[PDB]
Amino acid sequence: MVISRAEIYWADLKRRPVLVIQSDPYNASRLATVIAAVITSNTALAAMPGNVFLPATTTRLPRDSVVNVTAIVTLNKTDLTDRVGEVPASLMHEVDRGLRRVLDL
Amino acid sequence: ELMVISRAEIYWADLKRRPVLVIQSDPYNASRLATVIAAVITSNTALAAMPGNVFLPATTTRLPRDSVVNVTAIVTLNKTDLTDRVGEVPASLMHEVDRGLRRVLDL
Repeated sequence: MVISRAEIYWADLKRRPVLVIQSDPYNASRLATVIAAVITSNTALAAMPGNVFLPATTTRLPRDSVVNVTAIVTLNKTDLTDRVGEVPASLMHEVDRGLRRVLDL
Repeated sequence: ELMVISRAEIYWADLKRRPVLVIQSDPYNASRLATVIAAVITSNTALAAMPGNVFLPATTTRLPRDSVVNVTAIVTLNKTDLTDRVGEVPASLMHEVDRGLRRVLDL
C-alpha cells in the first residue's frame, strides 16, 4: 500500500496508532523503514508541550487522541496494516512545529 | 553513569549495545521526560552514501571506529538507558545532521 505523510496507521510497537512523519520521498523510496510519532489515547499527554490533540471526529479513530512528538519510532513499512485516516493540514502544521521544537530543528 | 543528557552528545545504549546521538532538544532533555530521542550511529561507513546520513571520524567522536549517523534510524530511549558517554559531535557535523533530519522528516 501507499505510505504517505500525515496518515495514521495501526502498527505493532502492543498494537497502537502511529502518525507517519517521514517525508514522502523516503516513503516512496526503497527504504524499508518509516519514521512515525506515536498516538496515545491518554489525552493528559496534551499538556506536554509540542504534543497535538486530535479529536475523534478528525481522525476517524474510536476516541480522542494525542500525537506524542516525544515518542518517535522507526517501523518497517510492512508493519503498517490498516490505515485509519489523515491529519488535516492545520493540525499537521502544529505537529511539525512540535517536532521542530523537540528536535531543535 | 549519571552525567548530563545533552544534545549533540554520543552515548552507548541497549537497543544490542550500540552508539546513539542525542537529537532531542535540551529543554526536553532537562525536563522530567523519561524518554530521549536519538539517532543510531553505525560503523558501516557505506551508509554515508545514503543521503542525509553524516560521517563521523573516530578522531572526532572518540568512538572505536569511524561511524555514520543514520538519520533514517531514529529511536526513543529511556534516559536511564544511556550509559557511558562517548563525547560530542561538533557544531558543523551536527548541522549536517540537522539538515538530514529536516529532509527525512519534511521539516
